[PDB]
Amino acid sequence: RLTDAVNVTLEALGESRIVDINTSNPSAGLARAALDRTRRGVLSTGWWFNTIIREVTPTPNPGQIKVPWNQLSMYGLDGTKYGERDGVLYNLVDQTKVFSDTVHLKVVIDIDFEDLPEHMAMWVANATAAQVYLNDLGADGNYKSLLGIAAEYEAMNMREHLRNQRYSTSRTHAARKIRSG
Amino acid sequence: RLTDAVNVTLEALGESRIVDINTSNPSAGLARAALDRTRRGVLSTGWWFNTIIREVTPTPNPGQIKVPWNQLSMYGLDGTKYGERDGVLYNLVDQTKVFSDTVHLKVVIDIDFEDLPEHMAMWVANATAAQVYLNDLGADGNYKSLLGIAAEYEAMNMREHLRNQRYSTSRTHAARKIRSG
Amino acid sequence: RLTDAVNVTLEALGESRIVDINTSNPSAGLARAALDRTRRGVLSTGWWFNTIIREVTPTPNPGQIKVPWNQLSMYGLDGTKYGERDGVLYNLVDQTKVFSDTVHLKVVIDIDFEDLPEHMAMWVANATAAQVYLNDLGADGNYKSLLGIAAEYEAMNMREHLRNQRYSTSRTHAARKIRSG
Amino acid sequence: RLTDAVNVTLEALGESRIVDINTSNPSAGLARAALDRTRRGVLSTGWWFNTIIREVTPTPNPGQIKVPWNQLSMYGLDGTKYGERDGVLYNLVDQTKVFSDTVHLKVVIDIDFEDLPEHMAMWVANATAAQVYLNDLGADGNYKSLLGIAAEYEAMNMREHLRNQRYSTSRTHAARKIRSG
Amino acid sequence: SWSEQVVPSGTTLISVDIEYLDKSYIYLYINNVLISNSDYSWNSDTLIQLNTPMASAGTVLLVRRTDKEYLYIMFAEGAAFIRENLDVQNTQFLHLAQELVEGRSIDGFYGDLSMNGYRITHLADGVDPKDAVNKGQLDSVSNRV
Amino acid sequence: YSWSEQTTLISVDIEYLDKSYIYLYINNVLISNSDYSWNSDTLIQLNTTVLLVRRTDKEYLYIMFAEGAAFIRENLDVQNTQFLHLAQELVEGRSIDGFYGDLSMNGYRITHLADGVDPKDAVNKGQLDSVS
Amino acid sequence: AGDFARLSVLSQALTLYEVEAARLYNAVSAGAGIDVDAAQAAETGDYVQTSA
Repeated sequence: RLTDAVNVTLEALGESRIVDINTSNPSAGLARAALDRTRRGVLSTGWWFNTIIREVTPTPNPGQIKVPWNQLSMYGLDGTKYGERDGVLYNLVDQTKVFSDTVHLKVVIDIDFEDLPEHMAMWVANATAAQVYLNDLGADGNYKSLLGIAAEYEAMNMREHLRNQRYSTSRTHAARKIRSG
Repeated sequence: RLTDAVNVTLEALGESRIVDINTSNPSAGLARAALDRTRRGVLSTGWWFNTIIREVTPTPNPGQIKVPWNQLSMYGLDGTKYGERDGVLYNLVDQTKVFSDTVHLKVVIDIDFEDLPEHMAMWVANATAAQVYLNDLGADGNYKSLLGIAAEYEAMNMREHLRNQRYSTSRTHAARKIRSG
Repeated sequence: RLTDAVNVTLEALGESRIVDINTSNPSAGLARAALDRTRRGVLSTGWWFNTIIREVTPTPNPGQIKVPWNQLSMYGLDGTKYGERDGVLYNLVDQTKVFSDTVHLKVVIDIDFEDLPEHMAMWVANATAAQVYLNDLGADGNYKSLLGIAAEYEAMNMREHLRNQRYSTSRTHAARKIRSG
Repeated sequence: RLTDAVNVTLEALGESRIVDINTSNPSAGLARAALDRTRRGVLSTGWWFNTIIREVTPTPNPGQIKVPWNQLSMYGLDGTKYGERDGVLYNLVDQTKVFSDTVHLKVVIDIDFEDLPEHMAMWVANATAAQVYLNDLGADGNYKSLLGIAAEYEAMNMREHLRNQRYSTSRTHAARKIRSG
Repeated sequence: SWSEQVVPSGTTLISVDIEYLDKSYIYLYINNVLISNSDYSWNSDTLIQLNTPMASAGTVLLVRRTDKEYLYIMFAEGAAFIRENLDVQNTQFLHLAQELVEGRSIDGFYGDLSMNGYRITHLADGVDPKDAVNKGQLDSVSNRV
Repeated sequence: YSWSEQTTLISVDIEYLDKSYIYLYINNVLISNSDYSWNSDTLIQLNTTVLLVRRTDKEYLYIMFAEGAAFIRENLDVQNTQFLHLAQELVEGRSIDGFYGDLSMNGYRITHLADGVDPKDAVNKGQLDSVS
Repeated sequence: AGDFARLSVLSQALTLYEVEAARLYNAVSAGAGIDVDAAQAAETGDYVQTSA
C-alpha cells in the first residue's frame, strides 16, 4: 500500500513508478518522507482509530511515568495538561515529572501507513502528492486538481469517521428521557 | 472491460488505443495504477454492494476474528470502532486484537474492475483519465471537460445507488402507521 | 446507419468519410469503438425500449440462474440487490449465486446501434463525435457547438421517451378516483 | 524533529533535503534562523503550556527577584506591569528593580523545537518555510499555498489549545449555580 | 490462512474469507473431524453449503493447505512471463509460507528437538504411555508421595 | 542466519529487505522503533543483552509488479529473497510461536526444557527424579 | 364518498409531511473547519475553535 502511495506521488510529478520500495531512487525516499510527515501532521487530531482512553498509575512509589504507545497528542481527562519530555510523562503547567496518584488521559496514538482505513490512506497519499507537486513544479491547475481530489477523499474520511462514531443528541436528552421512564 | 478503460485513458491523452492486454510499449501502466487507486478510493465509502458480518462468535482459545481479505472499510453496527490489523479484527479504542463476545459489523469490500456496475466503472475510468491528463498534459479545457463527464457519470451512479436502496421515509412513520392500526 | 454515425464523427474531425464500414482505416475503428462505449454508457439508465420486466425461476433444484439477454443494468423488484458474476445471477448483498425461489427483476438490456430510435441514435453519434473531437483537437468553440447539438438531440430523445411512456398523475389519484365511482 | 522542519523549508525552496544535522553546504541556516524567530514570536503570546510564579517573597537584603531564564512574556496577576531587566523582575511603571512584598505573576516561557506539540511545531515550520520562500523565490502562488497550509495548521493548534483549556461559561454562572443551591 | 468459529445447530451455509488459489485447497473440519468433499458443495466463491444440516452446534474449521506438488505456473511449457502469471506463482509460495508459519501444517519432527531452556506451555494431559505429560499429572504423584 | 544475539551503538550483520523488519530485544523485552534510529544499514543507535530478530511480513508481496512499469534483473532476486528469508526464520525456530495439532515425533526426546510452574506446562525429569 | 377519499389522502400526506418535519439532524461541513469533537459536547457554552 505504501508503494502504491509513493507511485501515486511519482505519477503526480510525472516520473517513473517504482516497483521496489526502499530503493535508491532520490525521489522515492522523498515521497516516503513527505507521506510520513503528512500522516503525522494529519493524525494529530483525534479520530476513531487513534483515540484510546487509558489510565496509568506510577509503578514505583510516587515518581515518573514512562509514556507508552507512539503518542502524537496527549489530552488530560482531569484538569491538568500533560506533555512528553525524555519519553516520560510531564505536567506542562506544573513543570514536574513525578506523579503521586493515577492519571486518566486520552492519548492519540500514531498509525503506520500500512494499517489505516482506505479513505484516510487515500487522503494522505493525495495530499502528499499535491504538496510535492506544489513544491517541485509550482502552483498551477494540476495543483488545484490534486487539492480537489484530496478534498474529496477528506470528505470520504470524514463520512467514515462520523459513521463509525455515533454522534447523536445523547448529552442532555438523557435527563429528559430517563424522567419519562 | 479493463482494456476498454485503459483505452479511454489513452484516448484522453490523444494517443493511439491498444488491443493487446498489458503488452504495450507506451506508458499505459500509469493508467492502470491510477484506475486501481481511484477505484479503491471511490469504493472506500459504503455503496449498495457491500457485505455484512451479522454475527461472528470468536473461539476463546485464539480470541481473534478473521475479516474478509478484500475489505476496504468497516463500521460496527453497535457503538464500537473497528479496523484491520494483520488481517484480523482490531479494536481501535481498546488497542486489542482479542474478542470474547459476538460482533455485528458492516464491512465494505473491494470489487474487481470487470465485476462492478457500468455507471461506477465509467466514472472510475473517466476519473482516472482526468487524473492522468492533469499529471501529463496539464490543466486545460480538456481536463475540465473530462471532469464534467466524470461528474455526470458519478451522478448516474448515485441515481443507480438510490434506485437499488429505496430510501423512503420508513423510520419514524412506522410508529404512526402502527398507531393507525 | 452505423456507417453514417462514423461518417459524422469523421466529419467533426474533418477527415475523409468512409463508404465501407469495417475497413482498415485507423480512425474508422476508433469511431466505432467510441460509439459503442458511448452507447453502452448512455443506455445503462432505463429507457422505454430498454427496460423489460421478467421473472426467472431456477430451472434445477434450487441453484444458480444463468442470466439471459445482453444486460446492462439489473434492478431487483423485490428487496434484494442483483449482480452478474461469471454470466450467472448473483446476490450482491448475500454474496451467493444459488437461489431457492423465483426472482422478479427489471433488467435494462443493450440495444445494437442499428435498431434504436432515430433521436437516440443521433444523440449517441453526436456525443461520440464531440468526445472524439475533444480528445483529438482539444477543447474549443467547435467542441461547444458539438455539445450543443448533442444536447438538442438529447432533448428530442427525452421528449420521445416521455411521449411513449405516459407519466401522468395516476399513483395516489386512483384511491381518490375509485371512491367517487 | 528540527532536521525534519529544516527539510520542510528546503522542500519549499525546491532544493534537495538533507539528512546530516547542520553539516550542509547550502544556505539552510536561514531556515534555522527563521524557524527560531518564528517560534519565539508565536510562543510570545500565552498558550496552554506556560508556567506561573504563584508567590515569590523577596529577601529584604538584595531586594531583587529572579525570573526564569527562558521567559518570553510576563503578566502580573494583580494590577502591576512587570518585565525583565538583567535577568530579574522589573517594575515598568515604577522603574525600580527592588521589591518588598510577594508578587503573583503569570510568565510565558520558551520551548525547544523538539519539545512542543505537533500542531504548533508544524505551524512554526510552515511559517518559516513561507517566510524563507518569500525572501528568496518571491511571492507567487507557492507562497500563497504555503500561507494557507500554515493557516490550517494554526487553526489545528487553536483547536488543541481550546481542547486543553476548557473555556466554558463558568465565571458569572457560578453565582447563579450557588443561588440555586 | 484458516478460521475457526462456533455456529448454531442447523446451519448449512458457511462463509469463507481465506484467499485461496483453488477450491480444492480449502479443507472443512466439523468438531475436529474432516468432512469429505462429497458432503458439501460450493454455492459461490465464498460460500460453502453442507448437504446435511448440522444436528448440534459445533465448531467449524476452514484450514487451507496449498498443494505443494508442482509449481502452479510452469514457465518452460507455455507460460508467457506476464504480470498475473508471476503474481500467481509468487502468491503460491507466499501462501505456503503463510500456512507453514501458522503452525497447523506440521505433524511431527524426525529429530531431537531442543527448546533451549523454554517451557512447552499449554500441554494437554497424556492418554497413551508414549505421550508426554504435563505438570498437572505430576501433582497427583507429589500428593501420593 | 536470521537472528543475532550479543551500550549505545548496535551493529546489524544479518541481511534484511526492510529496516522495519528488524525487532530489537533487550533482556527479552521488545523496544518500539520510535526509541532508536538507524545510523546506517549496519548500525543502530538508541535514544538513551542485545537480541535482533528479523520477521518479514507474509501478507503482501514485497515487490509488486505493474503493467507498464520499469523492470530490472534485481527485482526477481529481491522477490525470491523474500521467500528465502521467510524460510530462514521458519528454520531458526524463532518464528513459530505455537502449534494447533498433535505432534507425532517418532521415538525422539526433547532436550533443554525449562521447569514449568503452571501445572499445564510440560515437565522435565529433573523434577520427576526429585519427586521420585 | 369522494370528499372523504380526498380528505383521507390529504391527511395521509399531512402525516408524512409531519414525519419529515420531525426529523432532526445536524450537517457538518468539513471545509468550514469547525471543531466537531469539541462542538458536539458544548451544552454549557464552551469556547470551540472554528475557521469560519
